[PDB]
Amino acid sequence: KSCCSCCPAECEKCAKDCVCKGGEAAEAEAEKCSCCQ
Ligand SMILES: [Cd+2]
Ligand SMILES: [Cd+2]
Ligand SMILES: [Cd+2]
Ligand SMILES: [Cd+2]
Repeated sequence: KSCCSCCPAECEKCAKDCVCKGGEAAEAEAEKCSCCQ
């Protein structure tokens, strides 16, 4: 069970809280996040 579609279900950054409240892309479908890279 995860809390997003850009990180695994064992991410450390997303352990305390989903820190993926970013992404300024309307026509750039990415398969990863910077905050957690
Ligand atoms: Cd994520
Ligand atoms: Cd993460
Ligand atoms: Cd998350
Ligand atoms: Cd992230």
